[PDB]
Amino acid sequence: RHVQWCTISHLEQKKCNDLVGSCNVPDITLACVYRSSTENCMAAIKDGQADAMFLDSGDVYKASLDHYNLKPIIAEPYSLHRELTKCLKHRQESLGGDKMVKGRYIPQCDEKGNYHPVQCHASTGYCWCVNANGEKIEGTNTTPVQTPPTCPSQVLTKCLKERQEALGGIAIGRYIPQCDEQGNYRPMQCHGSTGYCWCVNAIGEKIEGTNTPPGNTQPTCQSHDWDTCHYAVAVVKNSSTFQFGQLKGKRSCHSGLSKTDGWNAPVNVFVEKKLLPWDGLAKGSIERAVSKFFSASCIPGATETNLCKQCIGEEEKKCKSSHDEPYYGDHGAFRCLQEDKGDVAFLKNTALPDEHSGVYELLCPDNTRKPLNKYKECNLGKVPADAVVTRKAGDKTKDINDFLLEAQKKKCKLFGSPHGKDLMFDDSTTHLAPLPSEIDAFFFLGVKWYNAMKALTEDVKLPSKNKVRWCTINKPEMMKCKDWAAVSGGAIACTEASCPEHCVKQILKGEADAVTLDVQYMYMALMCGLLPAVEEYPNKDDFHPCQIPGSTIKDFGTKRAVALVKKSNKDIKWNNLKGKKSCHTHVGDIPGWVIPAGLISNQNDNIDIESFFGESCAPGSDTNSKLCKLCIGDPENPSTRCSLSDKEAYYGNEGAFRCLVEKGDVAFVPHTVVFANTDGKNPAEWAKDLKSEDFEILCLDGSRAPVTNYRGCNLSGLPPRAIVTREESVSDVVRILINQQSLYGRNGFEKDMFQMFSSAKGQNLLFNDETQCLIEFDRQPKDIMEDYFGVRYYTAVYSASRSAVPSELIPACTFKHCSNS
Ligand SMILES: NC1=N[C@H]2[C@H](COC(=O)NS(=O)(=O)O)N=C(N)N3C[C@@H](OS(=O)(=O)O)C(O)(O)[C@]23N1
Repeated sequence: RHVQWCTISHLEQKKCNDLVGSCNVPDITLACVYRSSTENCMAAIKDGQADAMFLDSGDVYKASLDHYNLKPIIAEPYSLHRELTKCLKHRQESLGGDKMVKGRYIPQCDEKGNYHPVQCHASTGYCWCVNANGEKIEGTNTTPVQTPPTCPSQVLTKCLKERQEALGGIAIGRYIPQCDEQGNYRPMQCHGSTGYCWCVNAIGEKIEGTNTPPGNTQPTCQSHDWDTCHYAVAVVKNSSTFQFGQLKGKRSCHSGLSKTDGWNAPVNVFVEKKLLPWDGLAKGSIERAVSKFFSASCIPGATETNLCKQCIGEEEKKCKSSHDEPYYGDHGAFRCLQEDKGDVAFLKNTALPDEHSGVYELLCPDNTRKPLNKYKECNLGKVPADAVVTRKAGDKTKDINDFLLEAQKKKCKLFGSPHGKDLMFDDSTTHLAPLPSEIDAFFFLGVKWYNAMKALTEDVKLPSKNKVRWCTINKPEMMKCKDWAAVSGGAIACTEASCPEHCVKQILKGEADAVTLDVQYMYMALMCGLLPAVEEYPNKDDFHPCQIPGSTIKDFGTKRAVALVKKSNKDIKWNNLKGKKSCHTHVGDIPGWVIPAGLISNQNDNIDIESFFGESCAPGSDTNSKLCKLCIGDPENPSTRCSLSDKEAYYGNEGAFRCLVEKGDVAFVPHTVVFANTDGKNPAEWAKDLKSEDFEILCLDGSRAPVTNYRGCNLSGLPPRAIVTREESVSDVVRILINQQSLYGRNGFEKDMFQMFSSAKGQNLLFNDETQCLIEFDRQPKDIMEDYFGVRYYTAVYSASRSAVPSELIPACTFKHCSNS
């Protein structure tokens, strides 16, 4: 196994070559491939000449476009503010679940708010070991008949870990970090031998401008600093006296044309302050307008002559996006100011001097100047993290992650070098961790910074707030949507994707505006930040909420999952279904499987619904399991048993009701199946005048109820299907869809020209054909999960937690960003 690292300079290739010698990662060999600039390396990676490089967030965006097709895979974790610990968050969630779902696991936290390494489930007496995230170490479960397991201690905090490491087995003459009672870093740190002191934030990163030799006054250190985003700054010497608003005509040093801190951040502010006569691409290129602003500059990678005049690279190296240009990058631009080739340098806080005292200070955009350690209040914006990138195909992602994880374990010299600063990686880097597997540049940079860097390259025509771009998941849907657009007078347009999750992505990225989602995609949509705009109202018995919008809705008409038993079976209650014989409509059904499997899992320590029951029928399971024993294949015997077809006599709503009456004690079905198959409503012989007053439903409190009281004695009601959009577009989509409904709904004034809720092109296109109308979602002041799902369903299926991961998109779309206001 090989990893080929692309380097951009002779200096960086030197450091990479040293790593090949010094860093011994078994199973994976590093090699180094030289190219002359950042862009030549991007192309080398695209072409397979190399596998990975580290990119500034501005280059991350550039590499993500079709020219190069690279994606970020590894970056340093950062933090925006202090958060609740995980254990305390989990406690709060589960205590907010549905109290009628009895016997749920409530985590046990310790005096620092972490998980006790032994976790227990009160109602079952089972204990197990957990990791720091509170996730069960599988195979450590012990039963109440046994003593609690012996679980290893939790991993130490960063500060306590690095303290114990530094001590080895007192470490004389070396820094030993000082930790607070919570095990985080004390704000002030001192070197126990040199006498120097400085400030750190809560995770131990140094605050620049605070390093203090002994005998001097130290700057005040802020406590509880969890904002570890990097900030773009403008740095100047204290011997000059201009302010930010007087930058016109000065000499400037920039980290580089493609860097977010050297280009995007300052240009963004130059434009917001109208220091720059530029606003759109009709006014020329931004680089040209900047060329008219400064007199001479060093901006590596530029083409305008004055914007390279101040660089000092020899011959073809001059003004190259490469360390062979001595003024390239953050520490290059600072050097350019130091040697007085510029009056101001544009870089980021992590490249500022460590020492408090000296000739440098910060130029604030509000036309004041402030000390180096005040960058959080004197900056040109937070900027995104930087990242290691590879091909979008990801053929080398695992080898790159393995190598860097193991090199970091062995403490290889990744993050400094005698040959120079910021070679291969930023010298300020401390750890590189893998990014979510579905991350791309949009989700890594965040919509705000992504749009901001797009905005400097093209005129981004924002689509109209009076048009809803509907996202379709198959060709018949697209055709029905084009017919809607033709009568809509421009209010409706169409986009095409392959599945609902890709529609969610398009809505997030501003390529579409709305889509109808089945219940099973809503957790993912709500977790990514979309909101229900309107919902499908399916109650055929009441059209009043559809006639007069805004009206009160007595019953929304959604199905309610119930547990169905015969009145003859007086001994069975909810609390004793273990080992009984159960009938499921099929594996994957929500009212007959997901809702029951969720409740069994929450009350029995995730013990399989397979093992929970005795002999059952659940079409879709493997034919050899105890979930197919009750399954009667086909009356016309063929290889049709436990099958996902009407071949299986026990498949579906009515089929599970068969399995109950024939050979079973309980069936999980919607509340409608019994009424559709009793009172002689089904002609078949087995339901021969079978009486609705011959069955009951099981309540979760151990009681029972006649099947007519499904409203207050159900496993869980389902939520309606929902039309979701971005938070800011809810009001638009509601207004447009309600107007369309008055024209083309079931009582539409123009229903002869188009019908929203049916079609000849197929079934349930865009909306479900049984929809009565779309009802605006009345947002309540509670968690959106509880608001949309209802507490019962949220608890039953997701444990009332925001931490389930039904889709691998969720970790990408919830990734946190470094954006401004
Ligand atoms: N904000 C809000 N509006 C409701 C409508 C449906 O309204 C009924 O279901 N009507 S009703 O007559 O049957 O109550 N949409 C939802 N997805 N919800 C979930 C339900 O959760 S519930 O609280 O478990 O019903 C709800 O809260 O109603 C509701 N939450």
